[PDB]
Parts: sequence; structure tokens; C-alpha cells
Amino acid sequence: QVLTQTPSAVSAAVGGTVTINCQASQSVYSDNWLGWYQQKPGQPPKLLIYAASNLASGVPSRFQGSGSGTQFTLTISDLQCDDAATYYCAGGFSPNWAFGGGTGVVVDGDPVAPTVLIFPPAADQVATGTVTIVCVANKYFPDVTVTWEVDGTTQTTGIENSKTPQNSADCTYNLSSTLTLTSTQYNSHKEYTCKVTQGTTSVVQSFNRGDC
Amino acid sequence: RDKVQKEYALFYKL
Amino acid sequence: QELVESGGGLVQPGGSLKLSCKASGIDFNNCGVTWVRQAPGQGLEWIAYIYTGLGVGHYASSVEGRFTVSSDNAQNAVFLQMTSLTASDTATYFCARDGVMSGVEGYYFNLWGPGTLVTVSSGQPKAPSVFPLAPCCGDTPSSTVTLGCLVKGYLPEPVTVTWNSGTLTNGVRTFPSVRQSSGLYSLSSVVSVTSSSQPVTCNVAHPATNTKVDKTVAPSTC
Repeated sequence: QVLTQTPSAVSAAVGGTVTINCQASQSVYSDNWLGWYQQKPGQPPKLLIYAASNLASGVPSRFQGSGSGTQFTLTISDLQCDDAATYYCAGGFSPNWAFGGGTGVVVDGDPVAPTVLIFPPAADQVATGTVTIVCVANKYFPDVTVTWEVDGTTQTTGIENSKTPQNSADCTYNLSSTLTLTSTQYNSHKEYTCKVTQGTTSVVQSFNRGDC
Repeated sequence: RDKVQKEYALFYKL
Repeated sequence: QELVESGGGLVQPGGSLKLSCKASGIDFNNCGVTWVRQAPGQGLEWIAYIYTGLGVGHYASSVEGRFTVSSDNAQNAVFLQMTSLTASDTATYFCARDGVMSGVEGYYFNLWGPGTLVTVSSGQPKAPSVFPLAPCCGDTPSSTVTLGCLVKGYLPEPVTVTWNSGTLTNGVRTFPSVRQSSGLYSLSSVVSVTSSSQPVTCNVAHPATNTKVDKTVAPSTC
């Protein structure tokens, strides 16, 4: 069996409405064997709708299930930040189940400007011949962009970012940017800057090698 | 096995 | 009312590995126990099923003949024996229990476990190198302050980070790991605390290499 899900990702604002279509390659055993699971990063899935259209115990009324046979639809109303996650349709076909490909739901909330923290390498990092500078963007929404500057020179390599899931309460993000380079290069400079731009607004946080 | 239990058994084939 | 799966870890291509799913609050008497794996950054995949009632097991085509679901009721727990493994089998394996609810809702996976991560590859394990994350010694502080720890250069992911042996959890931000070019992973974890006379330490654990590191993060680089 195959439950083709559409769309694969959707971006909706707080209070809006999102629709997820689940097309099955063949009729399920019966409408009593089609459910929707909500999964957030690092957590196990959670039953949301059972019997194709029955609200699971403890699920808010914002979620509605509809369909039958092979075409099913999930509808999320009054979209909240707590609904930020990935949704899967699972259909039973007698002996086995089948999960859809999943649909990531991103929730647009109130914009928030981020705060930036820069962390110089620990005292015992240069000893290993490798230095990793860490920069964090705290509590923010509309995705940001990070640029590393070493003595006014923009870095183009040795940068890798990681973003946390959206906060269940305010949709906000949290990002960490790390700049790794040779200990010989870390000592050939002094000013290390982390700039986080949110559109056309920038937040800068720097440190001088001769002070930490 | 009642109604809810037979469809379950018939489903997984018990 | 709880479930825990154990047995995950690094394994070579072709080797075997037996996973277990133990209950702690309920029993596996006359109910279905399902296994669902999820590759890193991928979707859910139904693999196997077993009914503890009369030991009826079902397996997906991807694991046809290579895996085996067991239900040794001694110390109520279900098992999953994996024979010839491959890289594609790398994923987080969950176990779910049905019948917990009443009515038709009982057909579905009501109770889930946290999941156990299995890594299939020939790479050699390597413990991480925890480094402190504190503001430069020449920065303006205040009533609070953000400290963290850097965990880089480690193979088989499953790394658990905590603060103060799990007592300091409010305001903890552990970012997702990132597989670097050299194949080694690395992550960071920062925490916001009110400055005082309390020991702020990060407890880094790497079950793959059986290592536990505790790095007392100083409030400054001095």
C-alpha cells in the first residue's frame, strides 16, 4: 500500500487554516482503520484523529478528519504555535499499516527580534589545533541569516548552523552558528564578529581574542 | 469477542 | 502507563541486534505491540506487529524474513530480533501498544516509547570532546547569564546532555546535532541561569563509547 500525502510542507499563520490530503494506493480495510498522528522533533508520534473522522481523546476541536475509502483529508483550524509539527496519515489494510510521507506544518506567529550571544573558544581548544567559535540567536521568528566576520573579512567556509523546533507558545526559533578554523588562523586575528540579520535589521556581538 | 473485537481479530487475522 | 525500548547502538553491516520493549505501568496481556522505525530526518515506517494474546506476528516487506518479533511475557516486554542488517535499517525504532483506549480508538497506537536509535555502519566509535561555553571575560553581565557546552567529534549520535545532573532544566536549549564533513557529529547546549553560588555543570553521556563527562562551566573565559 501507499498513502501519498500532499502537501509535503505548508506554511500558515496563527489562527489560519491548513489542509493536508492523504491519497491511498488502495482502499483501506474500512474507515475505522485510518488515523492521523502528530509528531514533534525528538518525540514519539501522537494519535490525533481515529476512525478517519473521530477526534481522539484529549485532542482539541481545531483538528477535523474527513474522507473514506482511499481519499482522506486533515483540517487544522485556528492554527496555533503548539500545532507546529509533522503530521502523518496511517491506514490499516488488514495485516499491515501504512504511513504517509508526512507533512511539515510551520506556524507563522508574531515577529520577534533575536538576541545574539557569542562564545569564544575555551582555554583548552587551541591546544587541540582546532577552534570552534559558537554563536547563538535566541528567541526569534522570521528566519535569520548569520554572517561571520574576522577582522572585517566575511568568512565563507567552516560555518554550520542548527535550528531548534518552534516554541510551542510563541512559534519562536533558536539557532546556533559555529565557526571552526585552524588554531594557526585563530591566532592570526583578533576581532571575531557574529552578525544575525532579520531582513534588513542586524544584531552584532563580537569579542577580542586578547581579552578572553 | 464483540463487534469491536471481531473486526480487530479479522483485521490482524487472529 | 510507560514504555521503554533498549538495545540500540552501533552495529556493522550484516550483523544482528535484538531490541526490547518493556512496560512500566501496564501489561502486554491480550493486546497488540507494534514497531515503527524512523530514519534520521525521514518519515515513519511500519515494520512489524505482534499480538501478545496468541503470539501472532506480522512483518513489513522491508524486513521480510530478516527480523523477528518476540513476546516473552516474562517481565512483560516485547522483543525485535534483527538478523542481516543494512545501512537502510539505520533509524529510531519505536514500540507502540494498542487497546489502551476504549472502543475503536483502541485499534490505533495509543502508548508509545521514547524510541531507541540503531546505527548501521562500519565507522569506529569515538567519544566527544566537551568544551565550555562562557562569555568572553570582558563582557557586561547582569542578574542572569547564559552558559553552555560544546560536544563535537563523536560517532554514533545518541548523546544525552543535562545540567546539574538533571536538576536544572528550565531554560535549557540543546540544538540538533550536525553531521560534519568528517562524518563526526557535534552539537551544543546552553542554559540561562541567575548568577549565584550554584554549581553549573553539563553532564555529557555517550552510550556508544560508554563515557560520561562533566564540565563545570565557568561564568567567564578568565
